[PDB]
Amino acid sequence: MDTNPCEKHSCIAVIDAGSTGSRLHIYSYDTDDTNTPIHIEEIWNKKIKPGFASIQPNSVTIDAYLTMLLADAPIHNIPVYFYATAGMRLLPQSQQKKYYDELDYWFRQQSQWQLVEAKTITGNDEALFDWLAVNYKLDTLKSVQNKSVGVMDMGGASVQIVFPMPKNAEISKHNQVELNIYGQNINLYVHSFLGLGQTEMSHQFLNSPSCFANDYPLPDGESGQGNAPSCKEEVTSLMNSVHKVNQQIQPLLALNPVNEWYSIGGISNLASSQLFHFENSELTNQSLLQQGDNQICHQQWDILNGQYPDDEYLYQYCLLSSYYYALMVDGYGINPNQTIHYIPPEQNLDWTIGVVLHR
Amino acid sequence: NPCEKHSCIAVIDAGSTGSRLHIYSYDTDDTNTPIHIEEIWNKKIKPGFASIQPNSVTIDAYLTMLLADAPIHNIPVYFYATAGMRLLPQSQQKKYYDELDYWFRQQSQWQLVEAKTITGNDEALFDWLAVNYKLDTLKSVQNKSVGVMDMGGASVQIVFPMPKNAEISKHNQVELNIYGQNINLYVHSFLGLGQTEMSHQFLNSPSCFANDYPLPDGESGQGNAPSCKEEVTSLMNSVHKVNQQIQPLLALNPVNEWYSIGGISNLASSQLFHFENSELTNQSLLQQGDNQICHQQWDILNGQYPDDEYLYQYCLLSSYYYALMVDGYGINPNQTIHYIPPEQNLDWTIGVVLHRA
Ligand SMILES: O=c1ccn([C@@H]2O[C@H](COP(=O)(O)OP(=O)(O)NP(=O)(O)O)[C@@H](O)[C@H]2O)c(=O)[nH]1
Ligand SMILES: O=c1ccn([C@@H]2O[C@H](COP(=O)(O)OP(=O)(O)NP(=O)(O)O)[C@@H](O)[C@H]2O)c(=O)[nH]1
Ligand SMILES: [Cl-]
Ligand SMILES: [Cl-]
Ligand SMILES: [Mg+2]
Ligand SMILES: [Mg+2]
Repeated sequence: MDTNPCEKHSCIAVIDAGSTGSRLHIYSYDTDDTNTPIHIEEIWNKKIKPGFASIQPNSVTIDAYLTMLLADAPIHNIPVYFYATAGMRLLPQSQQKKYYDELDYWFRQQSQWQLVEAKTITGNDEALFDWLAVNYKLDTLKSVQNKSVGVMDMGGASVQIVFPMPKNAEISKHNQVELNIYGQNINLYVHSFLGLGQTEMSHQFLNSPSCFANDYPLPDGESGQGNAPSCKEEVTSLMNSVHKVNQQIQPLLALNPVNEWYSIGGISNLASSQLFHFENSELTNQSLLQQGDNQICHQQWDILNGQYPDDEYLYQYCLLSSYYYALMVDGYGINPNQTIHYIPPEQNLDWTIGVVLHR
Repeated sequence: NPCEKHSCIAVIDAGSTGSRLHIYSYDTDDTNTPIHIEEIWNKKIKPGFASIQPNSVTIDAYLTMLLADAPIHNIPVYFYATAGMRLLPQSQQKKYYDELDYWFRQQSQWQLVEAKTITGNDEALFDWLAVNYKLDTLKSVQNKSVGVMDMGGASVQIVFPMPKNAEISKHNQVELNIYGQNINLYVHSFLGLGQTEMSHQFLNSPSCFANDYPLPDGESGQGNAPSCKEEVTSLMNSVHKVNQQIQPLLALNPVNEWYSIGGISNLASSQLFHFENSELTNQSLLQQGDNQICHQQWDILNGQYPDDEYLYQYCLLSSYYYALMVDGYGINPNQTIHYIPPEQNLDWTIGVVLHRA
């Protein structure tokens, strides 16, 4: 990297306005013979909490939020894409509109940032960007591939799944995307499940004693009595009896097998805790469930809490181990012993590189 | 100045969608039990306390807006939060109460007695006491069973008379003595089954929205209240097992009269629905949601009724109340459910006046 890379390269800002927080990335890039970006490098990032959708939208709060996100960036005179995800999708269009009317007006009132788009993207667009971002990092877009790469984004309010699949005229057009990038034609299945993100999902199980460490104080006054297999079956009832995840995904995956699975999102936070024993930044669902069951569900809450003072979301780790297995194995039909790669969390990798490539 | 001649306290319902301050004046009978409760002031503010960022500046702005313009002060305050705070871990709730405690210590107008998150079962007891105080049924021994439901944003409560039972958790039973009668109640709260929390599992269900309503995933609504109700029932019973927990108990301890408070009173009194005498049946609620919202064209309907911010959810909400009351609790679809007119702003706060534990 150069000092002041944006005097030497094209630059763009992309903001992931996620359910739990917003992340500003600034990317420098060059472009190949077709004006497609290459050599993408992240030259700045800043993450703030809470989520954009969680603020009261008037001109004071919106100014304070965008100031906190944007003011100390090292360059401002570049195009901005502000793309919100599932936290904004939980709100009706009439309510979302107040947010964007205020945001638009704030960008019109300054003379540096060049707002190109500010809008809520569908879960299907979010899954397209998930797949592009990951495969860009793996260097698999340049040439046609011997192996199928699938991507899962395990977020706070929705989850996405995306994998190669030839065009199928019996599947909704909303769940399929064709793109041509770097001279290759790629066809993907995309799907997002609103409400199955970890924050939303957890609000249906807070009083389940099987989903918390022993003696954890549940909100209703009862005590935790953890057991990950029991917790996992309760979550599977939300996955399949309510959302029909298995009926939608499994017939497609069985016919379009994925050779390598990569996950991003808040799963990498869990998988990186020292309560767990994983090598090579990968896990399997069977090991996750077994280790969550032994190291968390069946331990005494007070002991655990004193022992891991740096795990802020520690109290949910029995529930999350259970949920990820319910989602991936009972929902998507992934084999419990199949390797799932996770990107280390210090990398802060989200779907934003996909916007650089796709616009 | 009523607080010079009567006992006054302030009770704050810190609900998931907002906070309500009530100031009650009362006298006491010869057991020191309150009588002649009168509400002398209320103020409702939004959003919910649990939705704000807990720091000193934001907490001061919020408590100032709730309390400052009250016509009477120098009285005891009970601040009790409900399901919005229960959705957060203790570790995170503690930040709110540390800041709130500091705010009250840094002023002189209000005497803070308690500020805490109450369980859903405490909230269900208060629900029952408030409604029965209003109906005047607490004074003497009733020959009728009165059941109360509070249909909130993040949780829902159900509570009805039930003799003390060694097989049911002690957390789900309450015994109290009031006005020299002994009363035993079953109480249950379902966290996550409030209207806001439940709705986040169904926003991409076409059956739950008017025709052509733009679902967040890009598909179109295609409303059908019976199909929506069936989807909501899988959350009620396959996930939460509401039917398994409640129906055997109501079968053995039938309720003669049902009252409902909470957000359902807003839906029943809206311009889209037609009910007389402040009561409804589940059969009529589902049918009106189906015909007046579900089976309508969204653009047309939305343009007809611009003043109802909640209109778009009415197909889902009518279907959900049916799924919860009929398929969950086992209530007959033709059974009358009384609701309190929403302009009365009745919540469970009168319960705290009557019962401080
Ligand atoms: O690799 C990562 C992924 C997530 N995180 C952090 O974990 C938290 C959860 O992010 P997330 O992927 O779990 O949820 P999200 O907010 O993007 N929610 P959604 O995608 O809108 O549903 C955030 O604080 C995020 O910055 C990392 O630190 N590193
Ligand atoms: O009778 C009523 C009941 C509720 N409301 C209002 O509807 C909104 C929803 O209140 P609610 O009872 O549905 O939910 P709540 O915020 O108490 N949520 P919870 O009880 O914490 O789960 C609030 O603005 C409330 O003041 C009335 O105006 N009148
Ligand atoms: Cl509770
Ligand atoms: Cl979506
Ligand atoms: Mg995300
Ligand atoms: Mg309430």
